[PDB]
Amino acid sequence: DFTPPTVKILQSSCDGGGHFPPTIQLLCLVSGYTPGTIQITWLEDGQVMDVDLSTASTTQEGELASTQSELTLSQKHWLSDRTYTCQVTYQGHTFEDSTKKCADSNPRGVSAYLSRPSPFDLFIRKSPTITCLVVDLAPSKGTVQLTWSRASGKPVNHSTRKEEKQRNGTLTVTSTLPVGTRDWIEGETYQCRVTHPHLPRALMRSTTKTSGPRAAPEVYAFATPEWPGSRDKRTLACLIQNFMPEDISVQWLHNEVQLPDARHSTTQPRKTKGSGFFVFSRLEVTRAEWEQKDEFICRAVHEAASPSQTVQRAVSVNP
Amino acid sequence: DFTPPTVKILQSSCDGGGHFPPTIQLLCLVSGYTPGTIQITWLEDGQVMDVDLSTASTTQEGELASTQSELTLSQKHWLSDRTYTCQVTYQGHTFEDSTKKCADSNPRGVSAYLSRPSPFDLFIRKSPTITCLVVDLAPSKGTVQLTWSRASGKPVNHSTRKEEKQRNGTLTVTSTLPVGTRDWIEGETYQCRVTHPHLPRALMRSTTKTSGPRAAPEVYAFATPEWPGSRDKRTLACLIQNFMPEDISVQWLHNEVQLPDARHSTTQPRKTKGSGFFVFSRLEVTRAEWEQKDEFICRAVHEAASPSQTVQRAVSVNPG
Ligand SMILES: *[C@@H]1O[C@H](CO)[C@@H](O[C@@H]2O[C@H](CO)[C@@H](O[C@@H]3O[C@H](CO[C@H]4O[C@H](CO[C@@H]5O[C@H](CO)[C@@H](O)[C@H](O)[C@@H]5O)[C@@H](O)[C@H](O[C@H]5O[C@H](CO)[C@@H](O)[C@H](O)[C@@H]5O)[C@@H]4O)[C@@H](O)[C@H](O[C@H]4O[C@H](CO)[C@@H](O)[C@H](O)[C@@H]4O)[C@@H]3O)[C@H](O)[C@H]2NC(C)=O)[C@H](O)[C@H]1NC(C)=O
Ligand SMILES: *[C@@H]1O[C@H](CO)[C@@H](O[C@@H]2O[C@H](CO)[C@@H](O[C@@H]3O[C@H](CO[C@H]4O[C@H](CO[C@H]5O[C@H](CO)[C@@H](O)[C@H](O)[C@@H]5O)[C@@H](O)[C@H](O[C@H]5O[C@H](CO)[C@@H](O)[C@H](O)[C@@H]5O)[C@@H]4O)[C@@H](O)[C@H](O[C@H]4O[C@H](CO)[C@@H](O)[C@H](O)[C@@H]4O)[C@@H]3O)[C@H](O)[C@H]2NC(C)=O)[C@H](O)[C@H]1NC(C)=O
Repeated sequence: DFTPPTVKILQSSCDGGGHFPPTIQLLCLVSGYTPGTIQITWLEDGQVMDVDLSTASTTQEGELASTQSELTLSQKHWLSDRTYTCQVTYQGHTFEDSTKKCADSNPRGVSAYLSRPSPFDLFIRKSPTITCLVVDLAPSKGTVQLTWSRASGKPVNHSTRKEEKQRNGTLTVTSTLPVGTRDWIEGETYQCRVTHPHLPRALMRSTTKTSGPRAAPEVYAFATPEWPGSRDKRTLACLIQNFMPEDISVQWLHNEVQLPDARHSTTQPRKTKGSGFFVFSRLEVTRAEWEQKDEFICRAVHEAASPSQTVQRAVSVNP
Repeated sequence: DFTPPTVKILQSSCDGGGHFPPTIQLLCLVSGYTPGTIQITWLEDGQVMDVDLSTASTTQEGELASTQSELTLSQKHWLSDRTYTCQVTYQGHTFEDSTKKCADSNPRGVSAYLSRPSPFDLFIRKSPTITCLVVDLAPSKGTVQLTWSRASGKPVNHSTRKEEKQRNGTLTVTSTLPVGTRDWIEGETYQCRVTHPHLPRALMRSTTKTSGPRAAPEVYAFATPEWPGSRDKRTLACLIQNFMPEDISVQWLHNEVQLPDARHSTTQPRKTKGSGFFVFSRLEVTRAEWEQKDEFICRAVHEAASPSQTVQRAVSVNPG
């Protein structure tokens, strides 16, 4: 029934063109907590700021109370990389949160990408995985460090790096940390921190399960009519659509045996003209295969599908 | 008196280290708006986003109303620099506010791209042009000199130029040049050359008819079945494959109208299995549309298609 105070900071957003506002407001929120003596103080690089600079108010609703504090900063100050801490003292105890201008996302043309677990792995193979790919940089001296960490601080299995210099003259490091199935589904957060000796500071990407509403995919499989010239081959295509989140896995099975991934392609999830995503899968098939057993199954693994997180539709070439 | 609403968008703050949260929450605050119904709407790049990913809250306590709507995004999504908008509707005209990832400290440099005649312009309109686009230009001081030329040395037509200031303060200069069909078709190579005092050495991009083998595209138009979940709209799909080279234009024709590009979602050419390239197109049609004329044709334009660089298939949502 007791609800400790929780601290979080919101900030003025950027221009529709990513431009900073003349002034930056930092709104500190201490939402839904068991009413009690509370105080909110702001720190700029570890020091207490003038009371005249932040306006604080608290209100209650029912069994819990909520309070907020707004601080205005000169754009010049916000851009100087000074750190600002919202310090809350609830019932004599201290709760804190900090922020500073967001660092460059693409330092020196460089890019970083951390991805979530594919649905097949998470549900079918039951061996979840997250891959951290860092690209768009040039070879220097010192090596590149990719460490994995969990928000919960809880340990993390042993990852695996594997860079591979590219043609355009850049390097591409890629590590793949394995995650705890349960761990991931519970909403854990896995961050991928990378310190490049050539690059200024540390670049960091964080990943966790989607939160939005779920919606199972609709699966429709079609077989191309015979096309003049190519009589022993046929193409299968299935549209899997109107599903959420966008994360999905597509597999094809023939003769109760699932075929190898290289046997077909699948587009990237793209939104529908309404709610949800759609994907197209294509399987080039052969006469030997359909005269074998004339049924091919387009299977989709999505977290919203039930009972076993999968939905499928079979198709046959002949009528 | 009657107090006019005001939209403001706050966002998740970064780490104490300047790192982003595993997910970014955007909070839209339309405050002061005098009590009364109101419709908040989010837009991801102009596209209206289904309200299945939002939440309206309101407390017109004391007097004037104040409602807020929050939208959440994954780090990736946010990092893709997609621009988000929050639309309020009150007394007719809608009010709004937009936001995007803040521009990194050091802004990039100029990059030039040279497109190629689209199969459509080349074979349907028979009026092909190649475009030269210079992006991320530092305006104010100086101006970019973009000049065309042919490898044959022959004369080039007059091109038209366009200069557009982007919301991120960068500049875009678009020179688009009419080219001869016979000339393009026969291998003429065109070069675009960019210059500017705030530019080290001159830039140069060239373009010429794609080389290699040719293969005519195959076209298949399908229709998803009618079911209780989609009864006043239907999803059409089309698969165009095994064509070479990659260049191809895809449209959906209906009732003698060439639907807007925006109407459909068409993928970019991927290698089949060496057999050539393939593309997938998906179009959502409405009852009104098929009741006007129950026939939608998927057309692909490709140089290798006989006899008029065109191949097409029609599909119907209803038993004729
Ligand atoms: C400030 O804000 C600026 C925007 O407001 C932003 O500028 C953007 O910069 C980037 C790079 O810096 C630019 O990206 C490049 O865009 C090129 C042009 O794309 C468009 O034209 C293409 C060519 O024209 C077609 O030609 C074919 C035949 O060849 C015809 O069939 C067709 O009809 C056209 O004539 C075209 O292919 C593109 O099509 C896309 O859009 C249509 C829309 O419906 C869609 O249907 C298609 O499926 C497709 O998505 C465009 O119309 C492009 O050629 C470049 O491609 C290179 O780079 C990309 C990287 O994404 C890579 O994938 C490619 O393989 C290739 O190497 C590239 O995408 C962008 O155009 C600029 N936007 C502008 C000027 O409006 C600034 O960057 C920003 N500043 C910052 C960083 O803060
Ligand atoms: C110089 O050359 C290098 C050569 O590598 C080149 O590097 C590429 O750089 C681009 C960016 O410019 C990279 O593209 C980005 O890739 C991001 C991640 O994509 C990869 O991972 C996807 C997920 O699978 C991974 O993770 C799971 C989970 O752990 C794991 O199970 C998997 O094993 C795997 O590790 C994967 O889907 C994706 O594969 C693509 O291609 C296949 C082709 O078969 C296709 O089927 C897939 O659907 C997919 O398209 C890939 O392996 C990605 O998140 C990121 O997203 C942004 O860009 C896209 C553009 O399409 C936007 O749509 C989106 O909104 C985001 O903004 C982006 O796609 C690319 O991956 C690098 N290449 C490498 C090494 O993979 C440099 O660009 C060159 N430099 C110069 C000169 O410019």
